[PDB]
Amino acid sequence: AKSLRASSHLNAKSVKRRGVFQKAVDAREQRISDKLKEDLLKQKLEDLKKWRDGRHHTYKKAKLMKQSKKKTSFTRF
Amino acid sequence: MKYIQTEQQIEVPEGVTVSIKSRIVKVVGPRGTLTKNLKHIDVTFTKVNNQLIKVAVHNGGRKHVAALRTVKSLVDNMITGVTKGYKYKMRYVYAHFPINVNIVEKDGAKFIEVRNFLGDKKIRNVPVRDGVTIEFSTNVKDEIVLSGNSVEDVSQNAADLQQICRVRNKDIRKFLDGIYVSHKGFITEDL
Amino acid sequence: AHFKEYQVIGRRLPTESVPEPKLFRMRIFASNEVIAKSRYWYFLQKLHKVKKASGEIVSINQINEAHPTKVKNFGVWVRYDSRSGTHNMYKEIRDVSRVAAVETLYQDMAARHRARFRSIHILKVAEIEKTADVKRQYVKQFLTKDLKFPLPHRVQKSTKTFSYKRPSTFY
Amino acid sequence: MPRSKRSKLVTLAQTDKKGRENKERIFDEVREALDTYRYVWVLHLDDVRTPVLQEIRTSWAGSKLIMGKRKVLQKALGEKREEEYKENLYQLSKLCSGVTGLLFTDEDVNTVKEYFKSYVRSDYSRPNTKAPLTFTIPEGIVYSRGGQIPAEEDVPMIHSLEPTMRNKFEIPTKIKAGKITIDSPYLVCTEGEKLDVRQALILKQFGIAASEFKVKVSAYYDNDSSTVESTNIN
Amino acid sequence: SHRKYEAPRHGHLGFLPRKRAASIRARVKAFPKDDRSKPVALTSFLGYKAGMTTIVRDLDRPGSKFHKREVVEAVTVVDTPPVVVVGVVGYVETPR
Amino acid sequence: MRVRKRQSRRTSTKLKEGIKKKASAHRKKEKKMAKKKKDPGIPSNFPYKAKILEEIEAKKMKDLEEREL
Amino acid sequence: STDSIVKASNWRLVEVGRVVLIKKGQSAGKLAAIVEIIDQKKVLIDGPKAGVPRQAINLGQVVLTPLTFALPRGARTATVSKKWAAAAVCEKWAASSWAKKIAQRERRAALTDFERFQVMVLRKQKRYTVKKALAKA
Amino acid sequence: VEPVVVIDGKGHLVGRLASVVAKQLLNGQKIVVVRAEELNISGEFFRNKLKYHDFLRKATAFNKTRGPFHFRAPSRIFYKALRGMVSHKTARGKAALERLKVFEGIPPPYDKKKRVVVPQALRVLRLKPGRKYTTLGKLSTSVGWKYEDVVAKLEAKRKVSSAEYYAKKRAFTKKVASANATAAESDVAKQLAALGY
RNA sequence: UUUGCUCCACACAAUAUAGAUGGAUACGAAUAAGGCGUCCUUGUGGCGUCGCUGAACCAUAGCAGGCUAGCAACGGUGCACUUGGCGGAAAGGCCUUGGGUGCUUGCUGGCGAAUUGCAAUGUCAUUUUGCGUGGGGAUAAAUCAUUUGUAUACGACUUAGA
RNA sequence: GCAGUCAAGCGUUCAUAGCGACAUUGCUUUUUGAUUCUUCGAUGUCGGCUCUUCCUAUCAUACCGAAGCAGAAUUCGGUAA
RNA sequence: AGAACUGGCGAUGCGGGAUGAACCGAACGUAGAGUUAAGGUGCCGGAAUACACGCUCAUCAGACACCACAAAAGGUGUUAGUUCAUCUAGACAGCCGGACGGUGGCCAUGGAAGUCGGAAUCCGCUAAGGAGUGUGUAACAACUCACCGGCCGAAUGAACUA
RNA sequence: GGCCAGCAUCAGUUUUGGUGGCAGGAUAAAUCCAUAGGAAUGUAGCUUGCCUCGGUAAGUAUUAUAGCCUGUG
Repeated sequence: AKSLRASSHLNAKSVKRRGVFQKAVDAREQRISDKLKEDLLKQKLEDLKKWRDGRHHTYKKAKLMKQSKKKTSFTRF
Repeated sequence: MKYIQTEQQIEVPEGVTVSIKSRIVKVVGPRGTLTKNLKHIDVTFTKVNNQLIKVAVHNGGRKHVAALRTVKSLVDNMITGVTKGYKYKMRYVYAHFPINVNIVEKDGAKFIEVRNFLGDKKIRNVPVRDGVTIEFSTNVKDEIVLSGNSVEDVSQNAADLQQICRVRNKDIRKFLDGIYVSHKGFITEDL
Repeated sequence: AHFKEYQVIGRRLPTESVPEPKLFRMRIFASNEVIAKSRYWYFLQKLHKVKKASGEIVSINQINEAHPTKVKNFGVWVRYDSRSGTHNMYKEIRDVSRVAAVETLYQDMAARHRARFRSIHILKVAEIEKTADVKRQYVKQFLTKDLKFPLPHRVQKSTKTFSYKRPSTFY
Repeated sequence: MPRSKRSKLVTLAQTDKKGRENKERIFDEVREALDTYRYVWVLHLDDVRTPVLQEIRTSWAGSKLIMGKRKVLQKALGEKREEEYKENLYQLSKLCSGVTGLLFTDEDVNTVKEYFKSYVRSDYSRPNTKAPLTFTIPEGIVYSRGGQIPAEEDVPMIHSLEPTMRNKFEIPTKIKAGKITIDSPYLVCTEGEKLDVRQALILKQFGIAASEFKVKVSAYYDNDSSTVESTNIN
Repeated sequence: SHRKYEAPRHGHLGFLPRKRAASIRARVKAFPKDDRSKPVALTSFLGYKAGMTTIVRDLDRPGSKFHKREVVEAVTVVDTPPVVVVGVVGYVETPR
Repeated sequence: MRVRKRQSRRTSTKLKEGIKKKASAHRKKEKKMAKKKKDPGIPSNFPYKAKILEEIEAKKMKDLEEREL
Repeated sequence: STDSIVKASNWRLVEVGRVVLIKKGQSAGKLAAIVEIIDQKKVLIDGPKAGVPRQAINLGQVVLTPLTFALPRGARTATVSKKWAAAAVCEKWAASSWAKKIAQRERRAALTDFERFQVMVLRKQKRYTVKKALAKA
Repeated sequence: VEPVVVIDGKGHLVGRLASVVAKQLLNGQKIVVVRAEELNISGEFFRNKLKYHDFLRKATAFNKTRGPFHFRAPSRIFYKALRGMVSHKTARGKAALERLKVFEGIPPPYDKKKRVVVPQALRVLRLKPGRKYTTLGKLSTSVGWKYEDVVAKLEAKRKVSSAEYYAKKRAFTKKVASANATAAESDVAKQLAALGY
């Protein structure tokens, strides 16, 4: 009966989202974030056991001069 | 025939100050302030007086003069809302399942929450429009009062309750349940 | 075209049984003499059985406005044959000259009742001497005391394809 | 007239518009009565029930009471001296002040003035007047008289009247087993209240005729004496 | 002449063209909607599909017919050693 | 939503010339069928009605004054 | 302290005594007083001090100017010219910056080559003066 | 007269602007149209959305990848309106179209360049008051174009920067106006006044 | 790689025009409304003024712009530097600090110009590549063949090998 | 369908010379759901297997409106491919 | 469909109608210049986004032929008209009031009082008020209109045509 | 003497401007002037009510401290 795109069932889903489901998502995420912090701490703890530049400037200037010299510019003529 | 000039008169009371620049109308008075954007109507205002304002259309058709009286009446409803204030009273009635209508703060906002409508386990949430006050009369059982400076907001939110409790797939000659506007009035009563 | 008003005066060709026949005059609005004289002959055909070959034109004379710079309320009387019968009409035309009023009415018939210059019969045009005698509100709306109206939303005709300012619809 | 216009709703009833000739007839009857009778009082009967008017009209036979448009009566008597009908009569058309009746008569002025001083009948407390009482509709099943005869003496108000009680009268009514019912007593008006329309429509609905009616008579024109005496019995 | 007996299409027209994927590592064409209130997390990961095996699961699905009953499930084992960060890329939001 | 097909306004040559044939046929049949006034009209909103009425009523004498010697 | 404020657009009005500017035709650039209103699009104008014959003209042919003078409805050319004189309409017009821009364009269009050279050198002199005035305070 | 004419798209009618620009391009003139998302069409919004969906029905039935291509961005809607006004299947038509650049928003370098308007295509001077009209950005968003919020954000930023620029320029023209008025009565100023300057 | 490659200072060959020849000269918004200036009580405020087109504004004089002498100001402007800040939509531009050297038609002088023979675009940009001209910086990969089988009709794909 | 009828209108000059929408009446197998359980020359070869798409004049599913629609079900209608 | 005539095509290009046996234009050697026809002048496309008077907004306008069909009508779209009617003895729209008396007329029946029905359908009193226009009641009650009247103040209604 | 051109004075065809002199007509109608009447979209004045402070409402009055219409010349 009621389709996937059904407004009624989607609205029941949306009411349900904000309850137990988003709670469980956010709590799960907090736990995984703490595990990541543990992981980085362990790794740093084993660690203690021991323009942009001239390249990009010439690159861009050449590219723009080639586009102006072959008449192939999106932005200028 | 194009009327050379057709006019309507918006009479401002003693306590009200209205500001109209580029067809954006601000109306300020004792009960607060209202603003409406009238930039879709090609209409011309004029302060003939501190107590009267003339709204006029030059060289207008039959459809264009139909919008003068609308504009005048909209500004008039603003003025009455900012002085008298609009007060819609709704009465909810039921046969077997008592409707439970409460006001709840869901997520920093304000909601009318209708429950048990014909025994529905569904909870019906009607957002409260800004500037509309939802009050529950105690002197009369099962009645909601909506009040605000804007007739548009109050009437729309009242109609939103009216429609959120529409009876579906039942004979509405026998199933009389719902939330009905009983009385449309003014907050004051009498001035 | 741009109209002129003529009088066209004619009569039947004289006979042994009748010298000096009656002279008949019509005031005729037309672009030029030739159209006006043909117009005369058509109407004289319809009014009574006078053939163009049986009569002549005794005169044709352009009629000008006595005061071609005084705005008058004109009451114009028209019959026509569009599009499915025949009709009477009466149009008020606030205007300066009879020929301009007639040209305005011909444009109005072409615009609304979709009728050509050959389908329109001007029966009588009269300067309403008294403003109380005007009957149409679209003309009676310009007769009011101390009349003023703006011309809102002025559109400025531009001789240039491009403009360097956003245009203004002021005064 | 150009389109999108309100459609005139007509029905198939018998009686027809009267027209100009009825006003002409009233005009001429007033004229002939002026020529015939002597005393012409102007009577103010602004809101008068027809049985009252017919009883007043039949509490004498040898006289005549004429009503109609106020403007046509002021016309018949005449607006001013330049258009009046009898010497010093325009002082009467200046005294036609609403629903006006003309009482042509030959009865002595004392008789008429005492009769119109002392005639009274009860009416409904018509709106826009001081309220002559205060009735509170009791709580419970509302009956036809709203308690003015006891509950066992009155019959319940028709259930079909409840939409009017709830919408046109603004009385908070319920239907409990087919009987109109208010949960709490409802007062309609207080003594001394300047009645609104809905108060006076509620009072008429319960048949509350606590108020009274009497004819407000202003000046009368004495025909032969050709003068008007400003009697005023409000 | 209309189709005599109506039958649904063989196949899916939204999985076309059925060509060889341009790379062995499938692209991620959409990442979960960023919520700045939460702490920083990675939205995906990389592993290698090792194979499949069989699981008995003590199913706690209330309202089901297998509620409080062991159910045998097939599962896929993805070998996932830790991945190591080596770079950042910043994306600007442009009208193209 | 799903806008349907819009009929073409591009007339065909065949249709157009067929319409010409139909219209000619209709003219000829109308002539064949055709082979088998109550208003002097002085308008009721013209302002000078009474003046022109009186003028032309004065001109009804000539149709009977002169004809006999 | 608290009054209603409504921004009224101050439209030029087509009124008896409004003076117009005929932008095209045989009367180009000449003033003319509106004498009577014919209809929404056409009026009767009169410009006797500038050489404009009394005529009925479309409102799209003329430009309303801010200047208005008292003038009875339907005034013949004699009283139009008299009231034009008495109200100093030409003076009020020529004082307006609109007439100054028009006169400036007519003066520039008549410059010969020598005067254009003189304009160049004078503008360079005023440039030296102004740029000295700048960078100074 | 300019080498490149950067036309502000806002408030212009699609067909009339397209015709003006097409005749400009065919005449050898280089045109850039910016702010293609505030460009206007006559008729209510639903009517033009319906006309676009009518266009959007068209597709080669046997292989939809070679049918009409329904480009959604307002620059491309304007470009389609313009390409129908040029014999684009020729070398002359192709050459003329390549004198045209159309953008949403105002990207560099044209944000620092003067923008013009075409009055004979401006909705204000053309379309009678009270008649409904369609803004092209709304239409494009409604039928698929998915960068309206981006362009709105960047246009708000560009307006902030340009407002700063205009404040500075108005301060400087206040200074220059004071200077020219202080020299407005000298002998050379009166001489220039005699010559209409 | 007779040092191939790249980035910096000159001399010319080849030059190239979907069409240079004073300057694409930057608010936003409204259009039945606004711009600008000023004031306060900083507003949908007051006052003034403006449009009615860019027919504007800036530039603009010199052998296609030479060589020189002064006056007056300390302004404008060019170039190569340098100071700081801003610009990520396609930023590749905008603004700013300081000195250095020119120019200055803001004003007044001195000399040259011819013969291109009465016109012939009468060539005045950069557009780049390059044989070279003398100073810097840089020191890889890909394919085939072999191999793999997460792929495969063949190409292709995915691996491995100093 | 035929034959009538009425007449909104039309013609008009005469509304009876004539046309003429809608509405309606006679004809069709017996008024008490029995029969009428009841067949009567297609000068025609198109039709199924697989498979795709389109139409909407919608059978279903979605949402609506009107009904003695209590509920359940149904009927009629709308948007909808 | 038959007759009689006259034109067009056959044998014939060219301009126009986007296209083309039947349409509009057009005296076919090779060219030059001018002017035109029919058709046009936003762009495609040579040529006015000319001037001017109106009308039209179409949730798939029209650009088109028309004593052509679907076509006779339907529409609280808009415009111009025609005829008739009402109107300072107060018009249209609103509220407010009266809306009566014989009488609950006769018959019917469980009831039927203007309003389930069948037939009468009159009189009085009137400014006006049906032996009742509809909602209503078991019947009544009440409300309502049609009809008058009070307040307001000046134009309005109806049928038709384009 | 070959190729390509510029200018001038002409001839033929033609296109587009500037300007002059006449003729006609209601011997243009008009505008303008003079005059005789007249009215309202009534000017001054006058009367009166209302007052927000000299303005305001309706009467009166035919040029007056504005004008207009018509006829004739």
